[PDB]
Amino acid sequence: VPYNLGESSVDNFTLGELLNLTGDRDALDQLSLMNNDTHGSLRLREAIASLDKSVSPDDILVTAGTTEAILIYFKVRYRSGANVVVPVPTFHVLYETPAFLGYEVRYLQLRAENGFRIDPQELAKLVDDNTEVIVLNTPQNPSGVVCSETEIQSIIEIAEKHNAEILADEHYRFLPHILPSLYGLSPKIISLGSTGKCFGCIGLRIGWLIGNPEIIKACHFFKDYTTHTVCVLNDYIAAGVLLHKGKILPRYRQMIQHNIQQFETFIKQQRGLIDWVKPEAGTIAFPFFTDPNINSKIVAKRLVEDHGVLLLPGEAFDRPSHFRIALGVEPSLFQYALEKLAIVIET
Amino acid sequence: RVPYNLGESSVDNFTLGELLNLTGDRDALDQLSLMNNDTHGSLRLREAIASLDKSVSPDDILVTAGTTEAILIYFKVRYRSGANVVVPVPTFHVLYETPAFLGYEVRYLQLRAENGFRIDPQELAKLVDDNTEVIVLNTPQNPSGVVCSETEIQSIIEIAEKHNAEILADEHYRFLPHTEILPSLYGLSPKIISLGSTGKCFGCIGLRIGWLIGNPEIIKACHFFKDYTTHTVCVLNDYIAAGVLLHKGKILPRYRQMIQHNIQQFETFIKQQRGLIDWVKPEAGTIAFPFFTDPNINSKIVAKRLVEDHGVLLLPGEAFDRPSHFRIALGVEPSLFQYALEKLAIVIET
Ligand SMILES: [Mg+2]
Ligand SMILES: [Mg+2]
Ligand SMILES: [Mg+2]
Repeated sequence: VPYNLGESSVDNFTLGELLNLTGDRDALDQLSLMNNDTHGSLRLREAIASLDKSVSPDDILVTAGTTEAILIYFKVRYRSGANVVVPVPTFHVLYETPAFLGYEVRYLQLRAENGFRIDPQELAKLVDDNTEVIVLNTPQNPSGVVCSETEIQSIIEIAEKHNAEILADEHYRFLPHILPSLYGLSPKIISLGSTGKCFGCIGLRIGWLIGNPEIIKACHFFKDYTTHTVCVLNDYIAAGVLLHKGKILPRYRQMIQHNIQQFETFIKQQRGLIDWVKPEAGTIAFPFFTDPNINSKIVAKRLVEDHGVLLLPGEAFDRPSHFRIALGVEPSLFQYALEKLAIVIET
Repeated sequence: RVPYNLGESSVDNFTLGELLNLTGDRDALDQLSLMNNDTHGSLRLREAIASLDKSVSPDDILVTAGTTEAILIYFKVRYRSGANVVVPVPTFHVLYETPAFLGYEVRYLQLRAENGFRIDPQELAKLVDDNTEVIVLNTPQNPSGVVCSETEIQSIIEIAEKHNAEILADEHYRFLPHTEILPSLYGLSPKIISLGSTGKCFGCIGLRIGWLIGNPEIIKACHFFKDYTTHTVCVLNDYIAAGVLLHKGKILPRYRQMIQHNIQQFETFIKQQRGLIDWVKPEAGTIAFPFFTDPNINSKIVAKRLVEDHGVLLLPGEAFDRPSHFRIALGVEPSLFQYALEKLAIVIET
């Protein structure tokens, strides 16, 4: 569809556009197509580590996207009778991969009436001594909510009291409306990051895991049975992306804030029919119809067939009144999408 | 990290620039969008893969990040409680260790140098029962280089079709026969799932491009579960691997030439060793699995002393539970191969 607002990545570069910003074009031809460093290249791991003082280049395992990292981590920490706590709505892999691996998945239902925020007392009611992982996706996909320092501190306290690790999916830390990594805040925190969603190069398939030496050694071992290594080419391009983030992220931040303002104007024009928890960071928002009778699936279907505008209906997150909309698109397409959405609402 | 590594199963790898000079794909890379690739792999790559055999259509192919991912996805989708897999060993460790991780009962079919590392049909039927879901068929074999004959293939198909077990045909090394490439086994029976890759044969193992070839239902099931391993492969690797296949005639003859020169060099080396060294002569692929005919020397300590004193790495046969054997790469420069043989003779003498 020409007006696709249903993705969680920003508008992607071409390879040539990206290399004109990173300067990495001439170095690519000398790269060897032998197997990459199995932890990821030092250049990429040092570029990742430079984002946070708490992170050293040896704490990092580069994976083929965070999807692979999620799989390897949950496999390593699996044991019979273990459970994972997943706040939902979130990226589906974060609860489906543990389920595939045999985990008992305990869902923490986040809701727009509570600002999609984690209540520590409701999380402590889900964590026991068999809880091995608490998933913490911040900034959140689809809400865009950033966990406050006190919510994090309460989660750290629940996790350290039950010896549960915290899987902090920090995919969207690069686009505040960068956010510091949670990796240093507690020994139980394992951090996930990626260039994909924030830098206009989701197709590079570069993610990383940050953890203590034993979880890194265990994840590195099992990666031999998923993809072995990531390509030196994607590795090298992703590293230059991070080292030149100042040529990429501010432009996307500017696009997102224009689209946030455009959606707030759209909220005023809809006069209470549309609301949202205003996002704090990332590439997406999760607005909702304030009418419990309208189903976003039927609005979205008419919008994509009659106008070619794609919004992700909230049923994909079991929130039928909501829909996710991409903020990292050109503001003209964003505004065009809202104007067609207003037409579907009016009729 | 040792400069004279003969312990790998890939051929000498290109730099990206060396490969692009052969495929002509350099100028096209800049226009590629970094959005998500086609989740089956690009049509350009799947058409290039499919063009290798009449039995293969572009819709039968799922591109993965190496065959390691395809192996994980395939065994996951086909797993059920109480299922077993039959794996001829020695073979690539992932082919039996990944099923073990997924809960399969792994039944090993010991391949043997006294039998030419060939599959015995009567010994395979004694391992396949009604609970066998997969029979692994690595041809050409890693580490032996043995190609399964036409009669061995039909006998395996008959054991598989009588117990309704699938055949996972790892055809990684079909591009380097010692015909231009070996024919795919995919069309030979509806139970055969084919795995292929450009990595080991084309000098670009680092691209991480593999593929699975199967019926529409296994493709759909594998495509679904790929969303939980890597989602998609990069459009850049996809594009380069397609050009590798479309220009295989500009790439493979050099490696075939290197391998046959090294096969001749090792045959001269066997004669110089006067019965101390033997092998099942490889028929295809990038590797050989020679052995010492002396039951007293341990190949692991020979390899240990060879790398420390000469910087030459051979893979000791203990890695395949064949202590008298060692694996040696044939897809290296013949000058480096000869250097390795001349230093291996020095370690042997003392
Ligand atoms: Mg640092
Ligand atoms: Mg516990
Ligand atoms: Mg064909």
